[PDB]
Order: sequence, then C-alpha cells, then structure tokens
Amino acid sequence: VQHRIRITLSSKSVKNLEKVCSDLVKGAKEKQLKVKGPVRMPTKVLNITTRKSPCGEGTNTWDRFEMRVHKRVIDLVSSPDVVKQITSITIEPGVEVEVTISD
Amino acid sequence: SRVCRVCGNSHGLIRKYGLMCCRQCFRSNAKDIGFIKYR
Amino acid sequence: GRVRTKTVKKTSRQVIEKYYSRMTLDFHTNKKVLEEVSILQSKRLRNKVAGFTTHLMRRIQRGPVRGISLK
Amino acid sequence: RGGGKTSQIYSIRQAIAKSLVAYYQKYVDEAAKKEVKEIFARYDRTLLVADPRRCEPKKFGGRGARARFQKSYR
Amino acid sequence: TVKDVNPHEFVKAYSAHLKRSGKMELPEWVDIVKTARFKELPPSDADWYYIRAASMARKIYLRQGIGIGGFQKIYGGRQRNGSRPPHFCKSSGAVSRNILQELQKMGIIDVDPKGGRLITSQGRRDLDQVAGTVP
Amino acid sequence: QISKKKKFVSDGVFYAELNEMLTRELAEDGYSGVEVRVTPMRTEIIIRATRTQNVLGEKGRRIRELTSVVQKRFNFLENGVELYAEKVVNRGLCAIAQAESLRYKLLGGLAVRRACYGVLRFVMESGAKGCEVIVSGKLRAQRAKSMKFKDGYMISSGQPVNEYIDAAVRHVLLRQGVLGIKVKIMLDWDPKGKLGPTTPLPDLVTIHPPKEE
Amino acid sequence: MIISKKNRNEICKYLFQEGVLYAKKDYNLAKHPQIDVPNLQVIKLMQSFKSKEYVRETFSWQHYYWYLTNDGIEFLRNFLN
RNA sequence: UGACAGACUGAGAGCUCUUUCUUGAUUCUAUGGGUGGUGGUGCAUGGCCGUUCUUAGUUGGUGGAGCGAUUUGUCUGGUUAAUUCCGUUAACGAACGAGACCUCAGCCUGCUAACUAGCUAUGCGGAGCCAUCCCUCCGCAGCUAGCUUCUUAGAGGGACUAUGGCCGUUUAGGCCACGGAAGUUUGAGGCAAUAACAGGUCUGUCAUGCCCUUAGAUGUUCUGGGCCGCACGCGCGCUACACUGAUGUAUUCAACGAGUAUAUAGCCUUGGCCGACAGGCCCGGGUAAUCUUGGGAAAUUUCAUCGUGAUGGGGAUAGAUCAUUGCAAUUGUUGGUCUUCAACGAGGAAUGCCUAGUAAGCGCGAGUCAUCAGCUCGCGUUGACUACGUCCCUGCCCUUUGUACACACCG
Ligand SMILES: [Mg+2]
Ligand SMILES: [Mg+2]
Ligand SMILES: [Mg+2]
Ligand SMILES: [Mg+2]
Ligand SMILES: [Mg+2]
Ligand SMILES: [Mg+2]
Ligand SMILES: [Mg+2]
Ligand SMILES: [Mg+2]
Ligand SMILES: [Mg+2]
Ligand SMILES: [Mg+2]
Ligand SMILES: [Mg+2]
Ligand SMILES: [Mg+2]
Ligand SMILES: [Mg+2]
Ligand SMILES: [Mg+2]
Ligand SMILES: [Mg+2]
Ligand SMILES: [Mg+2]
Ligand SMILES: [Mg+2]
Ligand SMILES: [Mg+2]
Ligand SMILES: [Mg+2]
Ligand SMILES: [Zn+2]
Repeated sequence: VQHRIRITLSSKSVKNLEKVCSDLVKGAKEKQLKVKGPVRMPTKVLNITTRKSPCGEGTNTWDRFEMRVHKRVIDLVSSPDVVKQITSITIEPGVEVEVTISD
Repeated sequence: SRVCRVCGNSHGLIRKYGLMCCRQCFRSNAKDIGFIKYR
Repeated sequence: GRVRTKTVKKTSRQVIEKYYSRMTLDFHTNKKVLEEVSILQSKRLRNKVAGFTTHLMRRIQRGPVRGISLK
Repeated sequence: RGGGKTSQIYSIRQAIAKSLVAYYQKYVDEAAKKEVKEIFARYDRTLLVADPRRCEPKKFGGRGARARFQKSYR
Repeated sequence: TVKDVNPHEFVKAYSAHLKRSGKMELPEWVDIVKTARFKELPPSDADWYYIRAASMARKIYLRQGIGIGGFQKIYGGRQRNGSRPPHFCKSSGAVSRNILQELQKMGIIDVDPKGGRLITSQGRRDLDQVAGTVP
Repeated sequence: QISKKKKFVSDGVFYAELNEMLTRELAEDGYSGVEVRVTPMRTEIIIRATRTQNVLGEKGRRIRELTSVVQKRFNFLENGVELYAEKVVNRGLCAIAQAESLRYKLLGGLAVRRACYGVLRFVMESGAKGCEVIVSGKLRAQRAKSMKFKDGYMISSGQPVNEYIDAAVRHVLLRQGVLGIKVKIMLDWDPKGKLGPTTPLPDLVTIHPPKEE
Repeated sequence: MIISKKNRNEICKYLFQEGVLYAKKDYNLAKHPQIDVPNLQVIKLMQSFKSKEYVRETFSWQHYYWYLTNDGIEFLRNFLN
C-alpha cells in the first residue's frame, strides 16, 4: 500500500522552483507522510560563447551565454493516488513535474 | 548538409545542445530562448 | 578611495534629522535601527549608510555640525 | 583530496594544526589551547587561517588572466 | 603492512620475490616491446617484467575492479609530437593483460564479477608477508 | 527519452520559433506577446495583443486555424495544444505594440516627427517614467540620419535596465529604403505587479516619517 | 508545374479537412508528411492559390504557412466535394 | 510527358539522335508580369559590432551676462578610481554617465536537508602480527547515528573603513595598527552616457532601395579541378638550441566541461578476449551528482643510463609498409612500425605583454567535427623577479595661453 515515489523537479529559475518544492513538501507534511527531501543536485550551466560581431572586423570580443538548470528531488512513501492528490496544486510556469516510482 | 534552422545558412553554425542556429541568429534570439548574459 | 557618494551622505543626514533619539554610537545597533525605519535595496547600501551615520553621531555628540537641524 | 601535491601538503599542515586546537578546545583546557595557539601562530599564521587566494579566471584577448596576445602594428 | 613500507623499496622487494619464487612464463617478445606507443626505447632494465608485475599487483591490492583500459591510463604518460604540442597517451594493452593473466596463473589476483580485477586472499597474504620484510 | 539540457533548449527554441511566427500573422492586430504554460495533458499558449477581437476574428476562425497549424507543425498530440487571446493590461507601456503602432502610422505616410511625438505623448500619458524613440534611415534625403525623441526619466546601465526598461526594434519598409525604429520605455515601480516592476531602483531610499506618541 | 491530377486531388482534400497547411523549405524532400507528394508540388500549387487568393500565405521566414480563404473555399468546393 | 539498344556522352543524363510505344489539357507558343541570384553598390539603408574612449564625461528648465555666436550653472582650493565629495559661489533646481546594481570566487563545525554525496560507529568477511582478544589496513550490509565536518545548493549572516593613533579647513578624506576569512571599491567580470566614423558588414537573415541578369541564366543541381599552387617580403604562433636536461623504471595529485533513435548496440564508452602498436570481436551501463569519470593529466617527485660531443639535444625532409574515418584520402585526412638525422651554438636594428595565485611552465575540456587543433574560448596544476613611482618617451583628462588652422598640423 506504501510505495517509494520519487518526484523530480527541473527549472531555469531558482525561486519559482523552490516555491513549488516547498509547497509539495508541506502538502505532504500535513498527511504525516515520510518526505525525504528536498535533495539538491549540482546546477547544470549550459554555456555557449559567441562572437558579438556578425562580420569578423575589429577587436575580437565574445559574449558568454548561460542557462542555469536546477534539479530537485522529493522522496515519498505512499500510494500514487495520494501523491497525485498532492501534486495537483497550481504549478508555476517553467517547472517540470515528472513523478515516477523508484524500485 | 547542415543549415541554420532560422535562416538556412551554412556558416558559423551552433550544433551544441541541439540548437542548430548560426552564430548571428542565435545572438538575435538568445534572450528569447533563455540564454542570459551574466558574466 | 572610500568617498561616500550623494545617496549615502544625503540619506545619512536625512535619517539623522528624523530620528536623533533612536540612533547611537555603535555601528551594529545602528545597522539594526536603520533596518527598522527605511527600505533599502542592498545590504551593502545599508552598511554604508549606517557607517556614515555612526561617526556623524560621534561628531554630533562632539559638537555642532552643518545642515542637519536637530530639535 | 583535491588540489595538487604542494596544496595537499599545506592542507594537511592546516589539518593537524586546527585539529589540535579544536581538541584542546573541547577536551583538554581553554588555557593550554591558548598556549598551543600562540606557539602555532607565532611561527606561521597560515597553519590556522587558510589562503583566500584562488586562480583568477581567463579573459579573451590573451591566454591568461592578465597576459594579452602580442600586438603588431605593421 | 604494505602501506607502512615505502612503495619504492616494497616494489623492489616484491619484484625480487616473483623472481626467486618459482617462475612464470615470459613471452617471446619481452625483449622487443616498448610498453607504450609514445616510448622511445624498450625498458632499460632486463628485469622489467617482474618490476611491472610487482608494481602492478600493488595497484589491485589498493583498489578493486581495475580493467585493462584503466591500467593503460595508469601507465600512460606524455607523448611529444615533434613540432606539435605534446599530449597524453596510453600504454600498450598486451603487456597489461598478460601480467594480469600471469598473476591469475599464480593465484595472486583474480578476475572480478561486475568487471575488473581483485586481489585474492592468498595474494593479500604474501604481499603483507613481504611487506613485513622491508626495512 | 530526452535529457534535461536538450529538453530545456528545445523548450526555449519552441518559444522563440512560435513568437517569431506569431509576429508575422498578428501584425496589424496589436500582437504583444505569447506565453507557453504547460499543464498536464495540455499546453496552453496565451497570445496577448491589443485588439483581441482581430486575432479572434469572425467566430474564432483565425484562432482555430492558428491552433490547428501550431498543432500540425510542432507535432503536438492532437487536441493537446490550444491557443487563447488575452489583452495587454496597458497598451501604452508595451514597446512592441507602440513600435508597431508607430510603424503603421509611418507607412501610412504620416510625417515622421508628428508620428514620433504622438508615440511619445501616448507613452507618457499612460504612466511611464520616460520614453525614448529613435528613428533612423534616409529621412527626406540620400544621406542617412537619425532623430531621437526623449522624455522623462531614462536609465541605460546596470542591472535594472533588464527589469525597468522595455525595448523594441522594428523595421519599416517605406518606399526608397528602410527605416529603423527603436522604442525604449522606462516602467515605474508597482508592488502590485500589474503595471511595473516590484523591486525599487537600486539607489532609492524611503525613510518612514517619524511617527510621534 | 507538372503534377498528376491524383497528387493535386490529395493536396486539395487535405487542404479541405483542416483548411491549413505547412511545408518546410527543404527542396526535393521527396515525401511530404500528412499527405503523399514530394513536397515540391505542395509548395508550387499553394504558389498558385496564393496568386488567386484562395489561400493567404505567411512566409514564416522561408517555411510556408498556408490558410484557406473564404474566396478559395467556394472555388475548391466545386472541384472536390 | 516517361522510357530500350548503339552512337553522343564522364555518365546506368532517354541529355541528343534511329524506332514508335506511353501519357493525357497538368503543359507549349508570344506579350505582360512575377521569381531566383554568396550579382553590384556598406559612399543609398536597417540591425549588429568595433573604435574615437578605460577616460569622466554629457545635457535641459528658470534666472544672470552678452547685439550676437556663445557663456554661467559644469568653479578658486583641498579631496576621490570618478564632474567622487567637502566647500566656494549669479545661480537654483534637475536629467544621464561614475557609483549603486547583477554574476562568479573568498568566510560560516551557525539554519534547511540529502542513499543520484559522504563521514562516523557497530557488526559480519579477508591480511598481517606476543597470535586469543587487542592493534593496523581493506571489503561488505543495514531501522546506526542525539550524522551533515568533508560534498551539493538554498535561506541568510559577514565589512561599514567599524575601532585606535597621526596628518587634514582638524570637513571631505588620507596613511598606520590590533582584530579579522577578507581592510587596493576584497579579487575578477557583466552592464555602460552625449556626440561621432562616409569604420566593417548587401558573403548571416525569404533585412532592404536602386541597378544588372533571369533560359543559350549571374537561377538550381550534377561531375571533375582550384581555394593548399611557390624565386620571394610580412603578421599571430608551435618545436627547440640541452645536464635547473633527454631517455627508461618506480611513484601519483586537479578543475571546467561533454555524451541528437546516436539503427536495431548507437553518442560517451566501462568490462572480457585477440594484437608489438595501430586496431578489432563479445558481453554491457548511461538521456546521466546514478555509466563513461573519486575524470588514476602533465609538469613535478624518485632511482638508474647518458657526460659538454650538432651528443643519447633537435626532429625538419624523405623510403617502405600496416590500420582507421569516410561514397571517395591522389598534391600524402589521421594514427601506428622500422628507417632517413637538415637548420638551430640563446638570436642585429627594432619591438610586445605583464604588478599576485599574477608572469611564466604544465597538461585537460569545449567550439569547429564522419575524419583532422600547432587556433580560439574556458579550466585546474606548479608558482616567482621587480615596483608600490613618474611624466622622460607614447598617449589621455581638466585649466590658462597663442593661432593666418575649421576636411581642423596628415592644417
Ligand atoms: Mg612543452
Ligand atoms: Mg548559385
Ligand atoms: Mg559605413
Ligand atoms: Mg552600418
Ligand atoms: Mg540657461
Ligand atoms: Mg537664458
Ligand atoms: Mg539677453
Ligand atoms: Mg567592480
Ligand atoms: Mg548584413
Ligand atoms: Mg562542385
Ligand atoms: Mg590574433
Ligand atoms: Mg631526442
Ligand atoms: Mg622522466
Ligand atoms: Mg579539413
Ligand atoms: Mg576538439
Ligand atoms: Mg580558426
Ligand atoms: Mg604669438
Ligand atoms: Mg578657414
Ligand atoms: Mg606641417
Ligand atoms: Zn541563421
């Protein structure tokens, strides 16, 4: 009746992610569930360095572009329906919710 | 045999991460895609 | 070069005028007091404004001073 | 762990020194840790305080933090 | 044990062990192979195989599950490309495989499930015995 | 199965392509933005413009067409992708809509300075801290020149430029060449969020008046 | 352009059911999706209906978006319907 | 309209011809009109970028002065990295730029946590040993943690020149010092004004005016060649001229990143076997803090061999031969094996970059990419000499001054 449910969240924005991440944890704290989280995984910075000029004249100057991607994990023990009851609240834009079942 | 998705040009192509844009179209659309100039 | 600019100096004097009684000569307590009366957008701005108010109080407690009008 | 051979040696140095200071702090005595602190910190202040020095990033226009590409006029 | 002895004198002591301790086979190319693509000459010492064995059984004794494509990186090094910049090159897999196979054919190490190579209980035993005898 | 890096890059590329599409159709419609919100089983794409009737069209035939072709190009699961039409809260505080307005006045034949001061005054009367309109090209002559029209407060360096400035660039294909329009608008501090940014300027102070008892 | 009557028939039926169409610019793609044709004709008969304002075109930056027009639906009904 | 056999052809292009089947209003013919063009013109333009310009600079309103262009404000002086500030004051009050701001790095045994990070203890397993326990070193598993120090990433805290001394209107500030993780704005970046340039870009853009062409094409596509050719001059560089070294053992310490259904094993590739290398076959993991990868890097350290010799320094030029990528490797793609052993004895006049984890040395990653990195953009590792000034040279800012210059002394 109790599984091992892992919910993984990804985002480009720290705060919009952490709002939802805290909301899930507290929504599963009212049900006296075992919430082992949130676990923080190394920020992935996607980087592309590009020449500013379109024509290759002048000083060679570069601009470094970066996307920060953040990876949170929440652990739960429940049935998938109780969690689906919990992970049904209003989700901020840009947040990925990808609940699965670990072994 | 590999062109910019935005303009179909053959030079200065960015295939990293799956973008497949040329170095000028990527600059024009970098902010829209989500690439921020931090440092 | 640690010259304080216009914003800090102006805000320092203008907060000395409004509350002379609730400020004091310690930096840290003055930091807290300045956090309890005004809305600033950076910790560094607060530390700088409080640092300029603390020796302004030291010289006020010393003698007279320019434009600030203490009641 | 980490760093290189010299950096690991200096890290170990700091490890013995601060570990001894903490042991005399928490288990032996507050006065005989002040003793050992003074012997350690009269010889070298960086058996207890680490170096904030890091490797400065590299900037385009040269291969190095400060160096630049050699300039030619004609 | 092995970590209480300097790893240079220990490898000298062990590579003298396998010599006068019975024998093993030795290929018919030991005198001609360079041990690395980037090397210039074969190993200078005629007794290098045993050195390479004694140095190498200490790798498995301090680690667990090391393949051959990891030993090639262990014994690889700097390759100079003449007028181009030098880079990192890996050594030859044939000697690396052959010494492990021989250690198997003496019972010092053994192949490991989950991949790799692991020191045997008896192989641990003689390594600490010889370690006990190094100044 | 797709990694996170490639997932997010594709999401950003989709939004870029979608917007650079939707600025071609909703041109004489006041197009002013697109937002892709992802719900379970559905992906909402709120188009926003100044004239929602025009994008909607007659009984929503245009929005139907847009939904259908957006579905078909970007291989969405059928009926999974839908479009809506919200309307910009303030037309006079968006430089995309304002630049397009100025563009259409110019291509109508309206004299340049009249149109630029019209845009300027409208942005100032809608409660903006300041406005800047740049018009560049061959104006009446073979040599290219540029005119700048400014009003109110205007800042150009530092971080708040990103959150306090709304800027838009638009070409004009007036006869005998090309005109460039740059529109810059300084928004004002709105803790509510409806009209401006919430965080104040990095150099702004507020001493609460010394209440007495 | 020389296209078989069957190929144009399928272009018009697909232009009917939904009313909208897209190609890419890749010339000689040799199999359009959603309908069976080498993707050259599709572009080249939308190039006709655009000239007769049966369809309104957005170049979409060289990638060909087509929407059927109230004027051209009446023509195409008398053709396959 | 499509097509057989020979010629035509490089061609298995029905391109063209011999032959007449196949196909049906989609086409053909002329006029018009569109269309395409990495065609022209950046001195017709847009946008972008560079530079003037790394400095501190720029501008209204109202008032003052002047016939006026113009000027003041925007300043004598002190001070600052700063048109920063104090203050002076026909100006007063403001707008940009500087600063603030944002990113990264530096401190936190304080908070929140973490089996995709680990440390600790305990258990079992091995190995040593005064041996039976104890002791040391590893393996392994959990309802061990009053676990989160180390790792990760969030919320905050912390520095303000705060305190002291001395100089200074004893103002703004400056130097010194205890403390402290930190006292050049803590270091390094991002962002960045007015006005301008006939700066570069029509060869990024189905961005664009005009012109040219538009079928016997400057359109598109195919095949082959060139872009790489070599008496010579120039610019950025790579390798070196050796013993503070080369070679051969042993030994072994990082960080930043990367891994498209990549076809039926496929991008990064562990593991096993064959092979001297190159490379190959098989069983597999990973869409990734999980697998590659604790990224087992080099310089460095260590013990030998060389012995002042164009030498075992150097590795150019070249022969033979193997393998790999790719549809194809020829004017050698690249990687291997043996052989060949050039100049080069620290470089004339000139000239560049550099003030601390910096220069320099060392290697690693990514971009390009089927294959190719001597490049560029990042990253760690080892880690100094000198200075803490000046306006001599090259320039820059402000003031006063002269001017027959204003395309402005390249007058
Ligand atoms: Mg070297
Ligand atoms: Mg062409
Ligand atoms: Mg120009
Ligand atoms: Mg230009
Ligand atoms: Mg005036
Ligand atoms: Mg006046
Ligand atoms: Mg007058
Ligand atoms: Mg700074
Ligand atoms: Mg252009
Ligand atoms: Mg060709
Ligand atoms: Mg260069
Ligand atoms: Mg040599
Ligand atoms: Mg060596
Ligand atoms: Mg090539
Ligand atoms: Mg590469
Ligand atoms: Mg290059
Ligand atoms: Mg004179
Ligand atoms: Mg004159
Ligand atoms: Mg002269
Ligand atoms: Zn492009």
